[PDB]
Amino acid sequence: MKTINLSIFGLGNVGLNLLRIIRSFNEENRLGLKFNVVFVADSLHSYYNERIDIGKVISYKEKGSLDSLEYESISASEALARDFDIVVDATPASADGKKELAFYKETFENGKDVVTANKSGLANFWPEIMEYARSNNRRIRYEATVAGGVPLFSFIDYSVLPSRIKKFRGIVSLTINYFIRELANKREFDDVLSEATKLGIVNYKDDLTGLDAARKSVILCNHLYGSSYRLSDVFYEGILDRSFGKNERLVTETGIVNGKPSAESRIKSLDSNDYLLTLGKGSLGYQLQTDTNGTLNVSDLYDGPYETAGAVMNDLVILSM
Amino acid sequence: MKTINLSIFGLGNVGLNLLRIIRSFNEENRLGLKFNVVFVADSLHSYYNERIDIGKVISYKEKGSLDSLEYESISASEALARDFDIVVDATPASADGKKELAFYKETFENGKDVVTANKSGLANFWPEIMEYARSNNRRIRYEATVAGGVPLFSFIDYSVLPSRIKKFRGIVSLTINYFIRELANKREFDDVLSEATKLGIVNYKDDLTGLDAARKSVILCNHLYGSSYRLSDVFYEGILDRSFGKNERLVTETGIVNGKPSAESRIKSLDSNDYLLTLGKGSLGYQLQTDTNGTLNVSDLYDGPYETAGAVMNDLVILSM
Ligand SMILES: NC(=O)c1ccc[n+]([C@@H]2O[C@H](COP(=O)([O-])OP(=O)(O)OC[C@H]3O[C@@H](n4cnc5c(N)ncnc54)[C@H](O)[C@@H]3O)[C@@H](O)[C@H]2O)c1
Ligand SMILES: NC(=O)c1ccc[n+]([C@@H]2O[C@H](COP(=O)([O-])OP(=O)(O)OC[C@H]3O[C@@H](n4cnc5c(N)ncnc54)[C@H](O)[C@@H]3O)[C@@H](O)[C@H]2O)c1
Repeated sequence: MKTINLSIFGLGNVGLNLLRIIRSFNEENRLGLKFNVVFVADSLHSYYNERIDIGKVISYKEKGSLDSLEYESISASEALARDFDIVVDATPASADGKKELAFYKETFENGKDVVTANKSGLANFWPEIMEYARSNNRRIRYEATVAGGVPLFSFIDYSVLPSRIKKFRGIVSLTINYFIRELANKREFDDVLSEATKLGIVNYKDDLTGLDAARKSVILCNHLYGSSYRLSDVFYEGILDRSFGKNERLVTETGIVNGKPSAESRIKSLDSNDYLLTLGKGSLGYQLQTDTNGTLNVSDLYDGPYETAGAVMNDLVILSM
Repeated sequence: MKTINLSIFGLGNVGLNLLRIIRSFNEENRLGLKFNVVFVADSLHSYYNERIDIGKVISYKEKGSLDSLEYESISASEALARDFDIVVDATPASADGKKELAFYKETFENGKDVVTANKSGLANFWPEIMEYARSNNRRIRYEATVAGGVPLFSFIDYSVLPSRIKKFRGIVSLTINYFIRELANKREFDDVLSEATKLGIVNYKDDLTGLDAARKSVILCNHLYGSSYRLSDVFYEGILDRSFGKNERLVTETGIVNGKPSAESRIKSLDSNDYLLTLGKGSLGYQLQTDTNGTLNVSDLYDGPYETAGAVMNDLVILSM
C-alpha cells in the first residue's frame, strides 16, 4: 500500500540476498509496505528502470549474465538524480572512506536517504557524513556495519530508550577471533591460515591487525555517546609471536571513561564464566550494561550474509514505516 | 521540550521505581521529552494535581506517609476524565481480568493510551481490549507483562521487522523454575518452600501450577501471530510427586504448528548445550528464531522491579516519541 523506491549499489553476498529478501517481503509482509527497485549497480553494470524486475536481476546475476539486460545504463551520479527514496550501499569498503563520503554527500544533496552495510565512510568521516545529512535534512542507518544481522543499533534506539549510561562489550570481529581460538588449540599460524584460505574463511591484514574491529568501534562509540571520533581516537591491536589461552578473545569495548567516550579492541583472557566466552566461532554477540534497563546479553547463532541483508532490510523498514 | 502527562496507578515495587526513573529521566534525557505526573493512586490514596511533586510522593511513600498529602482526592473514573496523555497500570493482577478490562475501556473512551505491567486483562480479554483500543483510536503497550525488563515486544516490533515466521522459546516464569532447579538439587518440596518464604522468593499457586507462564504465553502468542487467544487456548503444566533432572526447565514456546498459532509451557529436559540452560536462576531470556534475521538469543543477568519499571518507561518513550 505504501511504495518505497530504492537504488541498490552492490549485488554481492549482501546485495544479492537483499534482492531476494525484498522479493519475499513484498509478497508476504503485514506492514502495508512495498519496496520497488529502480536501479541496481555492480562493478560491471549500472541499470535503471522505473520498475526493475528483481527476479530477473537475481536470476541473471546467479547465471553470471547481467550482460544480457536491456535496461537504461546511467552513471551512479545520474542515478542519484532520478526520482527514488533510499540508496542502499552494499559496495566494497574503501581503505580511506573518501569514496563513501562523496557518495553519501551526493545522495543527500539529491534528497535521498542512505542505508549502508559498508563501514568505511562512517569509520573515517562520521562528522562529515552527519553534517551533510543534517544540512540536507536526510537520514542514514547502518545496522549491518557492526555485528552483522544481530540487532544492535535498532536495539539501542528502540529497546533501551530510558537508559543514559550505556557501556558495551562484544565479539564483533569474527575472523581474528577465529585465528586466536585456533591458535589456542596449539596450531601453527601458517597451518591455520592455509586451511582458512581453502575454507574461504579469509588479503587478511585488516582483520588480523584488529583494524576491522577498530572501524566498527568508531561507529559504535559515536552512535552510543554522540562523539565524532575517527580511527585515530580508538585503540586496537591484533595478532600479527606468542601462544594464546583458551579464554582469550579480541573484545571490543566502549564506555565513558574519565568523562570521555572511550573505545578499545583488545586481546583479553576472559573469566571462565564471561558471557562472551559462550559464543561459538560463527556467533556475534554483546553485553550491553545500562543504568535503567539492566545488563542485556544479545547474540545470534551463526553469522552470515543473508542475516546481514536482513539487518539492511530492518533499517529500510524503520526509515519507511 | 515536549511534555507528556501521566496518571500512575500503583506505587509498589514497579510503580515506585517508575516514579524514581521518571525523575532521573526528566533531569537527564537527550530525547527532548519531559514526563509530568498529574495523578497517583495506590490502594489507600488517589491524588490529583496539575503537577504532582514526584520527589514528594516518593519520599512520603518511602516513609509510609502519603496520609500527609494535600492534593485533590478524586476517584479513578474522575481521574480518567481529567486532561492527560497516558495511564500506567502498575496495579495487582486480578484473577479474571475483568477489572483491567473495564479500566482500559474507560481509559480509551476518555481518549488516553495505556501502558501496563499488569498481565491480567490481556491474558483474559485480549480481543476486547484491542477492540476498545481500535474503536477509540488509542494504543496500549505491555513490555513489562512478559520477561520483565528484557526487551521483547520492542525487540519484535523494531529489530526484526522483516521476518515473517518467528518462533519463540524462553524462560519467562522464574519462581516455578527456581523450585524445579532446587528440587533437582535433591531437596524436599517443603524445605524449598519454607526457605523461599523466609527469603521473600514466593499464595504461590499461580506460579507453581504454571498458570503465570500460561498468562504470559497468551500475550506473547497474540502479539506474535495476531491470534485472539485467551487462557483456554494455550497449554500449561506445573509441579504441584517425582524427582527432577538438572536439565529440566518450564519452557514457554510459541510458534505456528499445523498452520495454527500454538503456545505451550512445559517441563522439559533440555539438551546440555541449549541456550536456555545457561541462564541463572534470576535471569529471564529467550531464543527467537526468525526467517530473515536469524536466531537471536536475548537475556538479562538479574531480573528485578527497577528494570521492569525501566521496560514500562521504554513503552512510555515509544508512545511519545
Ligand atoms: N555478511 C557480510 O558479508 C557483511 C557483513 C557486514 C558488512 N558487510 C559489508 O557489506 C559490503 C558488501 O559486502 P559483500 O560481502 O556483499 O561484498 P561482495 O564483494 O560480495 O560484493 C560487493 C559488490 O559490490 C559491487 N561493486 C564493486 N564496485 C562497485 C561500484 N563502483 N558500484 C556499484 N557496485 C560495485 C561488486 O561487483 C559486488 O557486486 C562491504 O562493504 C562489507 O564490508 C558484509
Ligand atoms: N518486577 C515485578 O515486580 C513485576 C514484573 C512484571 C510484572 N509485574 C506486574 O506489575 C504489577 C505491579 O507489581 P508490583 O510488584 O509493583 O506489585 P506491588 O504489590 O508491589 O504493588 C501494587 C501497587 O498497586 C496498588 N494498588 C492496589 N489496589 C489498587 C487500586 N485499586 N488502585 C490503584 N492502586 C492500587 C498497591 O497499593 C501497590 O501500591 C502487577 O500486576 C505485577 O504482576 C511486576
